[PDB]
Amino acid sequence: VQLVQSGAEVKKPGSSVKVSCRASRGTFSSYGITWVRQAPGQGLEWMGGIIPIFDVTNYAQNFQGRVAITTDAEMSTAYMELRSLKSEDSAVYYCASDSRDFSHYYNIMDVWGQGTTVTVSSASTKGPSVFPLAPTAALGCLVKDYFPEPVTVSWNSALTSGVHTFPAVLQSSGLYSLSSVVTVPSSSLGTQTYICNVNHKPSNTKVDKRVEPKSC
Amino acid sequence: EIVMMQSPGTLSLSPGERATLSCRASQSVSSSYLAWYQQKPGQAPRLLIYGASSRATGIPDRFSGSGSGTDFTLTISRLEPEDFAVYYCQQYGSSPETFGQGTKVEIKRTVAAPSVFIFPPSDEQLKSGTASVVCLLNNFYPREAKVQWKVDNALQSGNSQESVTEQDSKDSTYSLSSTLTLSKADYEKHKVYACEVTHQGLSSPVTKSFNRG
Repeated sequence: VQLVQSGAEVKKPGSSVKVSCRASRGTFSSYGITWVRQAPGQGLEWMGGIIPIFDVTNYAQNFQGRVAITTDAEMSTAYMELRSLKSEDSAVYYCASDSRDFSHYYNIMDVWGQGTTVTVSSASTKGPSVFPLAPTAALGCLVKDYFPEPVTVSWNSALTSGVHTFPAVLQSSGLYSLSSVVTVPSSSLGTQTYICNVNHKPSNTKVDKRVEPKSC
Repeated sequence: EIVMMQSPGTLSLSPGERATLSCRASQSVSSSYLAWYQQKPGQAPRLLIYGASSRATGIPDRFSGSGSGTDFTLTISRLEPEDFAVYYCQQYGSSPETFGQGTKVEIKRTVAAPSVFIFPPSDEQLKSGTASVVCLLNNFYPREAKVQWKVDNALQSGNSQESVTEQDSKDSTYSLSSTLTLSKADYEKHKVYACEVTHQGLSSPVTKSFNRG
């Protein structure tokens, strides 16, 4: 018994999103479904749920009037529709149900969907600008102003020890930025080449940046 | 509505040690409706305990819940490597249903001081209209660290962002990058760029800085 959620979505402010949550077996007919979201870096937040034994659907106050939770006729796919989207609604949305639907009268939420990322933004696809962070020494690449996530970085591809590629930060401009750094021996500089390899699949961007000692 | 308060925010233990996690409700919860969940990075939560003390299917008996009224506890009798994760309690005795803010169980190790590195905006980026100054704190423990930016020794705020790696699976340390972003015009109008770091691993705050030019 798994819950299959629909895939990731990128949405503009003011638009609407409908996330599905399909049961691979059984229905939600006895114990219902609950939806929960999680904003980047934050905790879990209840959005609402169906409770069949009371014949009600409950919603969290912050979303009343702009959220609908429903199911299909056979009650084996459930949906959460969230309207008038704003950028604060960017989150991973989860559905959860009860394995007895394959006391404790309620959905114990022991079966969880894999989550659906919803990114709300007026940004358009944009590849990053890749700038070297010139130099045991440290050096890196700054991978700036891209949308949407993700990018990948490696340092071709010998070097893996001492590499740190940081989580991206969302800038107020609505574009992402991150840095990837690596520490190396001071002795190696100008005795060994260093190049960061960046990919942004949604744009069609691949960049190979040499990172060289500043030599005044 | 009922506020769930978890403590401590971060529990730092060695593998094998017992973890006691607390969840306090702002008013009395019926016990029948108190649950605990575990969540690892980039995975969905998974239920550990429901009804305050009943263990979900297939959950190892090292996890146990207890408590009643306003006061609930999740105990992990000995920490296995896969148990380092974030734990949430939730009340569903009322609506809205609410979650605690989470407790992260992280690996304890000995204090390590960060290495601090500063990178001026790259010459290439200064062809653009923006300058990013970057400060690296490499391989430090504990997680708590303060990065303060100063521009001509004016403390900055509102204009930096930071990011931290997950605990390293080999040495249990963290790394952190802080980025100060300015317009190129603002970058040109000032001379001294400093990043001031404070970490319990350091006798006194460490400053790396440069002068533009």
